[PDB]
Amino acid sequence: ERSLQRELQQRLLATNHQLRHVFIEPYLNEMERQFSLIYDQIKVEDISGPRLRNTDSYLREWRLYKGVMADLIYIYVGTAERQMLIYPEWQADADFDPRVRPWYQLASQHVGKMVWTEPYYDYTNGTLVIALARAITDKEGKVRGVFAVDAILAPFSAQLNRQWNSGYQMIVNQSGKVLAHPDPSQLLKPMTHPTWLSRFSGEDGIFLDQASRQFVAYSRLPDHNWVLISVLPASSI
Amino acid sequence: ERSLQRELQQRLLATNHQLRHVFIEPYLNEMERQFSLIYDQIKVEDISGPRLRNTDSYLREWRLYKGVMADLIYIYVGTAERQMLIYPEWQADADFDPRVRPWYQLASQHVGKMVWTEPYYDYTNGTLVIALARAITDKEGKVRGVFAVDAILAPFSAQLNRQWNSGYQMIVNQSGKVLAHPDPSQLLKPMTHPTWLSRFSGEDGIFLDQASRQFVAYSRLPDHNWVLISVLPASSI
Ligand code: PRO
Ligand code: PRO
Repeated sequence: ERSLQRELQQRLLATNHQLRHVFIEPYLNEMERQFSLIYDQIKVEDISGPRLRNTDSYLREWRLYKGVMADLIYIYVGTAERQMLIYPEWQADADFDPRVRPWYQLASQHVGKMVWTEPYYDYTNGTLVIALARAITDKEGKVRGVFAVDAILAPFSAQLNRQWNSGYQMIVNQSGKVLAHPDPSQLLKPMTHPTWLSRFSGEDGIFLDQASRQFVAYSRLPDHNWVLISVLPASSI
Repeated sequence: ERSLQRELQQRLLATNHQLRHVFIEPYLNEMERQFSLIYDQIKVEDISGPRLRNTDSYLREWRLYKGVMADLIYIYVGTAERQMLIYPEWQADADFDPRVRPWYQLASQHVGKMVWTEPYYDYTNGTLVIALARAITDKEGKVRGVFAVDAILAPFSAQLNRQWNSGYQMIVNQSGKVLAHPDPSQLLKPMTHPTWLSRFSGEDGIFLDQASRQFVAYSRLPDHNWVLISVLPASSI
């Protein structure tokens, strides 16, 4: 009868918790651990000076890291000396100032930790991206530079949604922008049902969107201000 | 001249360290963290008794986990009451005793920690596999059961070797059996050049196999008794 929608919501919610707990959180945690391992290989002295030293070394490293972190688009460091080192090849103007860019700014105002930006447009070719960034420092809080990676979580998104026919799984940020989704063309754009943000009450839950006839389970991520959404259209086997 | 082989070995060694440090160790660490998250969801009471309770729940969980841990073949628990719960579907004899199997035995003699077996043959269909296992306990060291996963690291192996044309990357265990390799048919079998085990001096190094004209870099893994081998045939661009 209608108890079908009972077991169905509790299952959709259980799958959302399990996916969050054993896939999403371990995936992000490793990516951020790998980020910190790359970051710790960076010596301030190589980048607090007018010219960059030992760059051939970091670009050799970064090419290798990108080769196994499939969500990454660029790995780079901008410096307070307006230097910019980047793999792969990226060109910018001479009016380009790294220090004014959102990854540089967010990282500077949270020294000692990494931080994820809102989606923003690449300075040169305009592409939507998201950055994870951390400030490089030297002494009494002198920010000599900022290390960051541009990412588009399409590989992550595909693995999240691999086993999911019928439903789909998405992740949204604090403002409803799509961090992960089965369709690459929706990434980093606003979510399709913005009213859902006001239904994400508490750390998790389930509800039914009578407007789009979709069951919606949601779980909040602990260390990031994001929400995992499991969606099951009332079109169901 | 011959200084080509100089920069070449130091580069092959540098790539081996970087791959070990930023890919292999974070990959294994997440897999073992995900293992422990699955393991901690297991309540002794469900499995220290003649019959298993709430099995529909664990098989619902395990199907989901397998769906995102691509190296896994089976997820299971055997009990000291000779019960066996397993996803996906696995049949055995009535002469099957989990307690005598290598994952059960290794896990029982290292309670409180996880452990990787040597490669061994599936009881029923004979297939070569490797297991990660941990004992489930209750009080003064009563081993009520053992939780374990069968794995074949082909997905891991493909990601390790994705970016590598020219050379290849492999991982061997304490006894030279192949844990990871570009060719799936070599997995879990003895390495092709067993003499290399005696050249893996110390925590890392490089040497040249004059017999197979291959440069060989090696790095030992910290928390596992294994070796990462980067091989570059003297056939080179
Ligand atoms: O647009 C930016 O600010 C960053 C810099 C490197 C690539 N994208
Ligand atoms: O052969 C064994 O012992 C294990 C048990 C489950 C599947 N393979």
